[PDB]
Amino acid sequence: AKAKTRSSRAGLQFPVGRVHRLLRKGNYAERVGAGAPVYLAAVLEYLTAEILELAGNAARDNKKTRIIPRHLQLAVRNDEELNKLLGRVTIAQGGVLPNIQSVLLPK
Amino acid sequence: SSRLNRVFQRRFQQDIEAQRAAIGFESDLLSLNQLTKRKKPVTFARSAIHNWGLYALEPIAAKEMIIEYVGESIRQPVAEMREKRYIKSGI
Amino acid sequence: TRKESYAIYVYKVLKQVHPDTGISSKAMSIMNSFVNDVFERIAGEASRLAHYNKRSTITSREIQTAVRLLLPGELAKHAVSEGTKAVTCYTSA
Amino acid sequence: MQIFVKTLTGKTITLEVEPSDTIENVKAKIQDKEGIPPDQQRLIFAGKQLEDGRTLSDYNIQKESTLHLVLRLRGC
Amino acid sequence: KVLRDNIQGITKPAIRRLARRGGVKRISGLIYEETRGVLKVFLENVIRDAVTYTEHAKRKTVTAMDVVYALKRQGRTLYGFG
Amino acid sequence: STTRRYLNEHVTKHLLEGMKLIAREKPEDPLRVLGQFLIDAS
Amino acid sequence: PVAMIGGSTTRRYLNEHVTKHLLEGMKLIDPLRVLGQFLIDAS
Amino acid sequence: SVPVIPYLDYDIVDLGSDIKKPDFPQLSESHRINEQQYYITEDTPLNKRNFMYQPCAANLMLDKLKYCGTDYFDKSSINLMDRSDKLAFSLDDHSVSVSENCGWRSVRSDVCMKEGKIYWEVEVKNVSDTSHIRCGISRREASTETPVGCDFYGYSIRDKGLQVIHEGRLHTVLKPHEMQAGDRIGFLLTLPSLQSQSEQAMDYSLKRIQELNNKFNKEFYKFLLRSCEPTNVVRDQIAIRYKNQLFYESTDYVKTTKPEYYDNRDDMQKFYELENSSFEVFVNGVSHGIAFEGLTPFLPPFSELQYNEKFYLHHEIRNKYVNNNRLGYYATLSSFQGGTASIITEAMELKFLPKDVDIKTLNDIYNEQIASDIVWDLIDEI
Amino acid sequence: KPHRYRPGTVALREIRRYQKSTELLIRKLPFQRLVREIAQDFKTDLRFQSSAVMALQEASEAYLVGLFEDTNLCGIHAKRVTIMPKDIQLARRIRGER
Ligand SMILES: C[S@@+](CC[C@H](N)C(=O)[O-])C[C@H]1O[C@@H](n2cnc3c(N)ncnc32)[C@H](O)[C@@H]1O
Repeated sequence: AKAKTRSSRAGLQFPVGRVHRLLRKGNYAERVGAGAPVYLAAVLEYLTAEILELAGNAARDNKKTRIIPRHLQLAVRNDEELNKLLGRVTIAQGGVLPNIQSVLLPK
Repeated sequence: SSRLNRVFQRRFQQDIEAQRAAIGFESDLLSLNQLTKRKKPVTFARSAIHNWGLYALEPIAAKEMIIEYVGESIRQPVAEMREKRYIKSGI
Repeated sequence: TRKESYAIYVYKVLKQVHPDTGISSKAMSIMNSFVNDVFERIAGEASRLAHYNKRSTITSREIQTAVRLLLPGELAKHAVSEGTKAVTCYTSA
Repeated sequence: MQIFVKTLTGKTITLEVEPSDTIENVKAKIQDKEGIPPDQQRLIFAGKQLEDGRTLSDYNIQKESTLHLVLRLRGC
Repeated sequence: KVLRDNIQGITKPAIRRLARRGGVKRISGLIYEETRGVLKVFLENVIRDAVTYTEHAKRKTVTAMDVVYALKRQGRTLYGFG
Repeated sequence: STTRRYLNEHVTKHLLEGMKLIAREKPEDPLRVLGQFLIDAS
Repeated sequence: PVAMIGGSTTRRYLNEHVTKHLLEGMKLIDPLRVLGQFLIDAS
Repeated sequence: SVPVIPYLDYDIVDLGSDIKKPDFPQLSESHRINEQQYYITEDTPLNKRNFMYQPCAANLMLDKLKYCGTDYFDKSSINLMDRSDKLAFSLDDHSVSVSENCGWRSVRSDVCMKEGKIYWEVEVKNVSDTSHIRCGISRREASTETPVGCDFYGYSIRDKGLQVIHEGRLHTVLKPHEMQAGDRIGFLLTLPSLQSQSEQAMDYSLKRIQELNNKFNKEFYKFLLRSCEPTNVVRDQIAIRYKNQLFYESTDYVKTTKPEYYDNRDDMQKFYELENSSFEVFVNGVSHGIAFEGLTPFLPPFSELQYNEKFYLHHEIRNKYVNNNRLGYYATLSSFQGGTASIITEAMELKFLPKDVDIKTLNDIYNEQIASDIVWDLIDEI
Repeated sequence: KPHRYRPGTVALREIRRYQKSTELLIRKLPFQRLVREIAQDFKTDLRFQSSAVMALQEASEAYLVGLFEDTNLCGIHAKRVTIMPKDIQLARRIRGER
């Protein structure tokens, strides 16, 4: 794609300059492989792409252009396997998933 | 199920965007729509309720977009000619 | 002072899936702090894993066993595929 | 004379060519209109892939036909 | 000044609104003091770990990272404040 | 519509004819010619 | 003046010129002869 | 059931101010054709949802009514209310001109053709093989989005050969001739008298109440059609504040089927046609014959104004088949893909003017529209 | 007799209203004055960052809501529609908190 700015060479958006710094001044292990931050930036970009895609989808389905945290909870919790990765976490300012247990409805 | 689709169309902007750099011009590389990276499997066949219907080939859940309606963009006057002409030929 | 964050790099991916939308700053601080969690969760697990086997290098092979552990189900298979596809492009070019 | 070089996903172009033009001459005109290099272009007419050295008359290309263009984006 | 019994400011509608949002339909009147006896237990732990992060930094102000780190520690990670 | 019924039956025909008279071209005392046209119909 | 208050066409000088005195003649109103004079009284 | 809307600060004019009380038509830069910038109106209302609009002016002397109806321009010209949203005209030549990517529209000038003889010319600027126009005549019923001629609410002629247009059909009944960048078409429209109009309209009112009426209630539609007067006005025109200005909404006429009536004489469903009508065109002065002679009679019983058929029947009450002084044929113009046509108003800007004493210029009846507008509303002011 | 709503059809409205909005559900001043009380027992003279009272509030109100979802399941399991304190103390006991 390019030859400068090592993320350009892998053709990504997430930086491999910042990640490769943060894998050595974070004390995860002694010597960080030079392939390693690339693969790590590839996984991070993929998740940030997947969670921004389902967020944006639920923003047009509520007629709004930009994305507010209420959309991010709906993107995560309505998903089957992004909710499971984010199971214990709590998104600030981010509502609840609407559900009502069945016996609470009238009949 | 809908995983692969959303990653399939993710590969199309992983390809098309590398060499669109000067031009530029629409030529079918203009994202090659939006609202298509979610479309569904859905087919058409002989309907129980009319000649031709549309069928969900996947167990789609509660509030989930199937398909955008596509066609021509025509104004209200030219609609009324077309609304009568097709019926004049009996569509 | 300069206090780095992933503000732009999240924006540059928003313009790649949904090129017409924007993002509120309160829901940018979430994404800024979502990636900083998955980073410290993957590089964490990929450093217990280079130490049980008595290595002292975080290769790119630990980062894919670490992703095949943390990320569940179909996020594992995809993030491996988009993992290896982006390290191959690095070495070749 | 005028052609369409209507590309695989759904949109059309409008070129001005001669029937005596080479396919690479037409592939030059797409590149002037899209920047897409001619080596990554395949031009398809009646299902037949047309060759760079051949002309439009050779393949019975007529006025206002629809040609098919299938780019191969490099890599990665 | 030193205060006591601010927990009755966590008021009876503001317990039932939380209850409504969590999808419950009829609330026994004995709940409204039980919940104030759960919310005091939760807030005790989170602030006790949070002051300890502050105290360690030789600082006198419980910043937002401390509350986020105290919540991350007990397995209740909070996205939103850094 | 009782006040309407009377005026629109009798008055409107020659009142509008005198009113579109001054719309063609004005004299500097048009109100007199408005008076003058109403006498000629009677 | 009140020529412009009834909008703006120059042929609607009538709003200044004729209208107020005729309506004051008409709003008292019956044959056309009394209205024949009620448009004379303004001059 | 609603109060009269009160005035505002700009509404009370004063002697000195030279501003124009209907707030000016804000223009928008459309395109460059005929070496001229033309303009679409951007912030003044258009006629939609079967309405016709008119800028009202707060008239301070009036008591029951607080307002008067007003037109914008000084002489006769296009009213900008019944036109399309891409229909551009410039303050230089008053030629209507759609852009090259805009289609068959229509634009009506505000002058009504009710009775007598009216003549005017229409200048034609840019009529290419790619850009077209359709000039002619239409009522208030003909939708300004479609071009005139698909219906019995308007008639026109083509540009090349002047094929005369009705029901969508193209008729070569006149002398065929083509427009160019310099022609000008004149219109000898001979009309019946309003007395002759009133009797043929009253005849259908009698011929429709019972004559084919032997639906679940046929007395009330007969009662509405008793209550069907030839020249009497029923107008519900109310002031409204739209876009920070002040305007009227007037009730408009709907589309309906063909007026047919069984004359027992000739044993055929006869069409209603006006008396002694003539549609003659000038082509740079030369006459071309009579395109149409059977214009529709419209005045009460052929035009249905907008009516609340579930509100009024249940019950004080208005009527469908009324007059509102806007009733009749108008100076009608169309444009296609950049096709330009300009309307000429006064005798001084006419070149081929025939010598009849019954002919009055287009500006003349406009003044009679100025004459009619206030004094009909003064009668409704009591 | 006026328009009285049946007992229950303001609950199932206040459910669907509150689940559909995101705002904070405990008034900010009776919560800021609660945190500063409980923080007194560990240090005296603590200033709180304005954000770090919000940051406390956003996690406590998402605990109780996550508790009342877990509570109400026990009620329904006991063939009730009323949550009682023998239901809170089961959800806490099963999750390993008390
Ligand atoms: C919006 S289109 C749908 C296209 C239609 N499914 C087809 O096969 O062409 C309108 C058509 O739906 C059909 N339709 C409308 N209502 C229907 C109904 N209640 N049952 C069966 N067909 C119906 C009519 O035949 C009409 O032509």
